[PDB]
Amino acid sequence: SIGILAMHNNIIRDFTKIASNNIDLAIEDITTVDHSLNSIYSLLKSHHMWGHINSTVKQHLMIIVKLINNNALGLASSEIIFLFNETNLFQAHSLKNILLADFSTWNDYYLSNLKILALQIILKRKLVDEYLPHILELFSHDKRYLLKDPNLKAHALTKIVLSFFSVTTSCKVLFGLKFLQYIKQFKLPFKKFNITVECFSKNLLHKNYLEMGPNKIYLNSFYLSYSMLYDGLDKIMLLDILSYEETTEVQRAIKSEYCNMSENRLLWSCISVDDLNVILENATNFISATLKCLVCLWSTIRLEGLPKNKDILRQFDCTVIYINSNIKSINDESAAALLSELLGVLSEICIDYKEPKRLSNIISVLFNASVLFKSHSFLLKTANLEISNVLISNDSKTSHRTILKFEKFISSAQSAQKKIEIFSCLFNVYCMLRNDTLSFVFDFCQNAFIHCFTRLKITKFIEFSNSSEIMLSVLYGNSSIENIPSENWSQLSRMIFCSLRGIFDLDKLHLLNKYELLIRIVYLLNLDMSKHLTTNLSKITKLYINKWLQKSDEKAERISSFEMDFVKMLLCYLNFNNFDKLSIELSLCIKSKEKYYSSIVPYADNYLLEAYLSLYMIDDALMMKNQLQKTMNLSTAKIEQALLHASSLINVHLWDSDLTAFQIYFGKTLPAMKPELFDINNDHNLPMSLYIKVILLNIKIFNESAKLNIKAGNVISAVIDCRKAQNLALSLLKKKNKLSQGSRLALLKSLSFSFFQLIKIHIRIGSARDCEFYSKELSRIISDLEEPIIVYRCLHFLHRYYMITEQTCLQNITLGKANKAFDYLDAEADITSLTMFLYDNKEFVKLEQSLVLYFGDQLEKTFLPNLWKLHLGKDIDDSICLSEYMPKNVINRVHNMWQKVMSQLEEDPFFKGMFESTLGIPSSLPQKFDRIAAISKLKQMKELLESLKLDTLDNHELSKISSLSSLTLTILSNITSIHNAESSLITNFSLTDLPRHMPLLFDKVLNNIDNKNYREFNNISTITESIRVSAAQKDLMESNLNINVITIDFCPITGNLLLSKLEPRRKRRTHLRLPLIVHLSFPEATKKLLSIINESNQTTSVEVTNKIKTREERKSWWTTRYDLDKRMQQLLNNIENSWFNGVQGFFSPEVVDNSLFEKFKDKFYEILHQNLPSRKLYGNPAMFIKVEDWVIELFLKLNPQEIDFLSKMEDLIYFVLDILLFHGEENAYDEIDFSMLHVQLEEQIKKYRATMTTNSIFHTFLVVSSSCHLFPWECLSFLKDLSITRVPSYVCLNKLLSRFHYQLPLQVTIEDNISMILNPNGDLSRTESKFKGMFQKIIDAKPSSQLVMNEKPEEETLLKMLQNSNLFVYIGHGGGEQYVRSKEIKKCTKIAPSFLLGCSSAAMKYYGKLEPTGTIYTYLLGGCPMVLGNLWDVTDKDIDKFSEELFEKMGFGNSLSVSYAVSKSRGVCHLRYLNGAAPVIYGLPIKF
Amino acid sequence: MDIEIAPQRQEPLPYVPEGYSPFQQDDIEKLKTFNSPYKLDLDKVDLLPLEQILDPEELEDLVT
Repeated sequence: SIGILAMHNNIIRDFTKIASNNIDLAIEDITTVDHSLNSIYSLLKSHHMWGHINSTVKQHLMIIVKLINNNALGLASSEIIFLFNETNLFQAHSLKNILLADFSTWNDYYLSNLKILALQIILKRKLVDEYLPHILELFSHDKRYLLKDPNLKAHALTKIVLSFFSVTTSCKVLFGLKFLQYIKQFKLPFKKFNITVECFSKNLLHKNYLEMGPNKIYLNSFYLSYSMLYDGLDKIMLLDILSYEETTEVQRAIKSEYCNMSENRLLWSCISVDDLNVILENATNFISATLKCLVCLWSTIRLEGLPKNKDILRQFDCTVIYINSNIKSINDESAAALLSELLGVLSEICIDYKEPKRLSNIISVLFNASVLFKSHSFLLKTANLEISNVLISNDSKTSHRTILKFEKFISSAQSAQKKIEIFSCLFNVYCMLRNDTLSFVFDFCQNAFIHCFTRLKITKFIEFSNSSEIMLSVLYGNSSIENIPSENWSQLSRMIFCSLRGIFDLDKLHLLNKYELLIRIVYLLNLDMSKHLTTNLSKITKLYINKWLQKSDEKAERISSFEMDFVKMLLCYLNFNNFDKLSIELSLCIKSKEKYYSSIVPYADNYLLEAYLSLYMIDDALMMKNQLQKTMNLSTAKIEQALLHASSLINVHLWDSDLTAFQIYFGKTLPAMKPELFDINNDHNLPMSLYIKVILLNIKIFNESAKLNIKAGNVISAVIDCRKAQNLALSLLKKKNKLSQGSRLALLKSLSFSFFQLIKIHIRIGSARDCEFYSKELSRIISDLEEPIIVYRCLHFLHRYYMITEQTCLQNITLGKANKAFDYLDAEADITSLTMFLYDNKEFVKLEQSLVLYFGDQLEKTFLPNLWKLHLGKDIDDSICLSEYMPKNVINRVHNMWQKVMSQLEEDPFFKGMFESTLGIPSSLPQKFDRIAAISKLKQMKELLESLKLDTLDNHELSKISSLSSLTLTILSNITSIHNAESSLITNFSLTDLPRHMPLLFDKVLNNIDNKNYREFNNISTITESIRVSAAQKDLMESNLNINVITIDFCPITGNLLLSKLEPRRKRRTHLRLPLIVHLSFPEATKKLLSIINESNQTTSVEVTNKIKTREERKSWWTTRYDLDKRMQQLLNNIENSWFNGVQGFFSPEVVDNSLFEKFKDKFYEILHQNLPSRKLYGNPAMFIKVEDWVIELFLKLNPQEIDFLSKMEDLIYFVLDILLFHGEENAYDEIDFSMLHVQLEEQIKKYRATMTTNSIFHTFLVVSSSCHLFPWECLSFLKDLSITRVPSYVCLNKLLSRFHYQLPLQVTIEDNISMILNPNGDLSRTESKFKGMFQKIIDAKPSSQLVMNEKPEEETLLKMLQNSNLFVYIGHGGGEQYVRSKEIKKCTKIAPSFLLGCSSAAMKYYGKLEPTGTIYTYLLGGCPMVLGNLWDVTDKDIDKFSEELFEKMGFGNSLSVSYAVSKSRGVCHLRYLNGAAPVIYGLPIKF
Repeated sequence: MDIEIAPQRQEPLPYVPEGYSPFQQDDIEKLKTFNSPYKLDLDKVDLLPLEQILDPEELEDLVT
């Protein structure tokens, strides 16, 4: 485009040089030059390079003058017109139009000199006489047409005036009046003419020289400008030119209409100054002819060059007010013609007197006339008059008001085409006023787009006339029209066009070259975002900072809105991708360049605050909050700046995790000061962009309200908040709107945060059911999403989740997915994501290494390195720890303390052997490691465990804390005699029950909460449940029921089997720990059991039983099931002989005879006295450690007639020998006569077994923990013949008993209201056949009873069955969960006793460290007092044998209870373990 | 010997937390669609009120 300009400059230099040499050749070839002049005039105007327009005019003016010097005056004239029309809005037909051309910034530098050139040609062609009335008009208002140029060629202008006086045949007096004026006004010598100046004055008062003809009108205007300069001197008076009778009679004619009607003037010329006042006033007193006279008056006022006067301006207002007052009274079109005539001459006056505000009035009258007349002709005159003001006024600020003015114009046009016609008057290059800034171009085009262009309603591309390239790019950049030929424009122009839109399909002489860097980083930024990448985000940010933003004062220019919206988007995108280091640098830089970027500082402060918070720079973040909170107020701020200030204060770390303080501010304070930040219904009807930003604010608040609630023990309200946040997010999306990039990014972060928080809340309470739901929901959204930082963050979160729920297959997959997702983001700029990546891949040293590289010498001001220590398990100094992360710190401290203590104890062989020994807590009556040291370190450990708040623990951690609390008490009570021995075991008993109670409690509460809580923009405490759980135990102990309540649990820490007994009748509490490691651990037994169940289950499936047909494959089926049935018997036998050998007596229902026991206790201590080395050689009997009675009783409950009697008794010996050992009584086994022990004990036991009274407990309640559920405990030999039912907690049990006045076994009537479902899917024909008879016989003789057979039951059918029955049996698959949702059963308060016969009806699906769930717990939460189900899948023939014997043995006389009946019915099955061990009972034992 | 049978495995009625409403594909579509940030925010006629208050050498010098 320069070689283009250099090409045409070459042509111009050829012409202007050779034309002067040979004038003949160049004249005929002037067409080539007019081409080149126009060619560059177009380019320079199109690229907004105004500065080169000036240098072109100079070469163009030089061509004109060389045409004059060679007397090619014809060409020279049309060159003056050529120059003018190429560089002005207004056009010219003749040199007349040049001479009366107003001054504008477009012709400021040549207009006067061009005019002098015009007068030179008029002179040289002798056309003065014809141009006379235009030249007289010119100098009459010289103050307007010529005397505005400060560098006006004075000597050249006056010399022209003198030469015109020389050749004129008329008005020779007027040309002399001006000549004498220009000589004195511009100090000049008169010696440019030998005759004196005084004689020159008198020489003009001749008869032929004062002759002006019809141009006597201008006489007054010349005399005024002459005499006003020459006051008090040799002044040529008025009475020298005009006689008395012609000046005096003027005044006298006025005193006695009175205007020349045919000449548009007043009757008199050269009217006096004060005599005009009586003329003006006389006209104010006043159909359509009256307008004609108003013309003649003001027409003369122009012709008389009288300076601006108040009397004139006062009548001016009266005139125009009268005009507007009676526009409607004009009906005909002749009177309309006069209106346009008067409003035309009135506007001319304003420009003379420089009255811009009075001109505005005339524009309004033209507009009103246009509307009333419905005349487009008037409306075009109105628009053009406003644009004339724009050029003449020369203000960029006024240009904003004129756009709003033009908005009213376009709306008034009488058609669609007329509207576009009016617009093109505004959208015009010469409205730029030679402004070379990007800010003005954008301000003008976007304003014209909002206010004007949208009123045009066009759907095709219109290349608006006489508009620049840059203007079209910016204007159509904001449009939505599809086919725009952008490829015609410059690349810089196209680059702005592309950035302005969402599409990216990609000269030294250009305005945009001044902004090349800025334009292309905006393009690159928007390019990345559209690809959902950040490949250049880092580079362009540093580039914008160093090579543009820092050169702010150097460039010294007002910042465009193009750059503003880019900054707002860059800060946003950097924030969205966690480029927090760059965010800080950028934000601090902008805040430093306040001089220019002050209007954008509220954005820089928002994203700087969120930056510090993202890097956990709380010290800086807190300083920023207190500054912001006190500087700016909300009552006067705009909603946008208010939203931004409030949105930055939502983070938890800014409130010290103080929920009440947070709630006060966003709940009471903020809504009181700025309510429309909470108007989610848009009652005040905000713009759709702001409304969404408001909805986004409330989403962000609810999400943060959840974090505080859950970190304050308000799980319920935390859930409600997360649900509110997601409901708003839904209503936001369904708003019919094209979601802006800014709000899309914001919503993406909020929505994922919402899912993250929801899952974390349900992890804390251990609900695997809900976690699994939200996990899949989240996992689904990620799939289609493409935002790398969102995808990676979520994949990383899911990976953590799958580790918790121990779903190893999904765990491996998501780890790979997250790793691959991490390549798609900048590891150098994103430290928060980097550490997460290094954490997942076990690179811990690199994790803390990359932290110190990132922060450097800023590491002192960030909690992030300490935060990762907490994540790694470390505990940190209390004084340096963030108050919010204090709970995690304490927990880590507890586990770290325990690890160090247990480590130092296990290196002493005394305690090493103690952790590998069976231990009881009420066991006795009250290198080398020091004893008092050990006691001390354990009493400290105990007091620390009692110090922590229980409402800050997830249920799995509370589980660890409880089993760690018990282990400490156990070890301590074996080493010494602690303070408050019994009360410690009572609380510790109810401590271990909380992790059993809370998950079941949350499950019940969460399913019954009202749905209206989620759509309006109940809470439980661990404290009140702590009371409940310790009172539930106190009530059981005081019921004095003759039962045993034995819990079976597993310890995660030690791997020990944990048994605890409760004896309401004996008022005794006992607990023991069993080191399990013929040898298999608890997990190894689980893996072996699950392996059998899974194989036996898939043999049961119809998928397999269908495909078997041959007799030979019937054998393969039975042989496999035969084997599985043996594999389990042997498994239960290993468990039977390894885990419980010698302590089985712990489960014995037998209660000892009190009179006999005291006798045995004498003999027992006798035997120990005689055979134990320590009791034979040291101290005296009164110093012997006494063993508790329940331990002594374990011997009496042995059976000498059993085959492995000695094995069991021997283990009890060790147990007693260990009780004594740990309390400090050493007994070398080498020195113990086990012969005597064996014989003397066996003898005394037999003597008891032959004289004992056979009384025993009534029932045994197994409190089986959820991790021990899958084991068929009731099929162990010592539990086989017992009356047993399972129970999930002390609270659940105590409720069930309290509900029925503590009467066992529960009596339930059978004479009415019994429900039964048989073969609901018709897949059990053989089963249906056996029971079809008895069931229908019952409902025949049972009132209000019902049966559903071979029929899929509706949900609301069995929902009233369960709630309105005395008995509910069901024979099908599962517990009928395919016919009723979990929700509705859990919504009940009372449910009939249920017999859930059928496959896996008591089975549960396990989810790692989260609580498992099954339909067994669903029924219990519904109010069911007794539910019977199968632990796995069973086959029909065996289970129906069982079902039959079950019903018969129960009486469905002295029939059996449900407990005995089941235990006495297991033997009917052919597979006594694969089928017989499957049924189980939860709840209270019942009898019909 | 004849083989014992087992009932057909049924799908339990789907669990959804109370009042929860999943995001449909129309909603996910709006979540992953890039729109230009510079995209701008989306008739009775009244009258307008009035306010109150030379030789060849001097030719070259003329353009040079």
